[PDB]
Amino acid sequence: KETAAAKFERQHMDSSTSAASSSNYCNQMMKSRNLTKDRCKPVNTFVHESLADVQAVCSQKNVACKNGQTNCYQSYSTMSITDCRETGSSKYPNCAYKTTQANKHIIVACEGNPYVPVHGDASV
Repeated sequence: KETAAAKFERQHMDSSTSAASSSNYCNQMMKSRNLTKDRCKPVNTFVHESLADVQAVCSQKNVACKNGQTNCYQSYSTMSITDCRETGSSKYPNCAYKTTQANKHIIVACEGNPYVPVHGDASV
């Protein structure tokens, strides 16, 4: 139903904020982006850069994917990101996440025409 590129945007893009300035950021975002509809997605990362900046990574450093694929790319620069990980006292339908803001290089798998991100590899 959802194209891979569209799914990547919904799960990983948050260009409206510069960084997570609250401990409840993940709880709110995971719900908003519909990542806990039928189950709590254990881990997810949101990138605080423009969509153009993230799409541009597909033309940056080509690196191997965690599974051997060769269509992965690492951003030349660090980007503001927020890591969301399910908390211990977390249980669907009441999911709970820990919010970890950081600045790191992202790694994405790209595909298609246009050649865009479709998966977000273990961001450096």
